[PDB]
Amino acid sequence: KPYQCDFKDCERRFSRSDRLKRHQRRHTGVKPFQCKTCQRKFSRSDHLKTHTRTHTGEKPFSCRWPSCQKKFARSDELVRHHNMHQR
DNA sequence: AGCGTGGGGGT
DNA sequence: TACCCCCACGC
Ligand SMILES: [Zn+2]
Ligand SMILES: [Zn+2]
Ligand SMILES: [Zn+2]
Repeated sequence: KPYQCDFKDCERRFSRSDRLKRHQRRHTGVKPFQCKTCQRKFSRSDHLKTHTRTHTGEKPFSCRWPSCQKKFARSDELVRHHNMHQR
């Protein structure tokens, strides 16, 4: 982890320079990525992408439990739901 | 529940 | 650099 953060009081280090740069957006508040539907801005392009599904209704991630028809916008929502079917 | 927004991995 | 994500914590 040679890419250290020099912002005041921060101790984080990273293996990649792009991951240090992404991290530093927390300190500066920079939000490079904008939703073309509602104009909200986001720190990260992947989170803009999943945000956009809140407008389109697309729910790609389907429960695989027999006779359950629930679907989800994001993979981790489906992880949480599968965890629940088991208990 | 639905989703904001970190870290970490890959290509 | 640009995207593709999973995992995770939190409200
Ligand atoms: Zn920092
Ligand atoms: Zn939007
Ligand atoms: Zn289900």
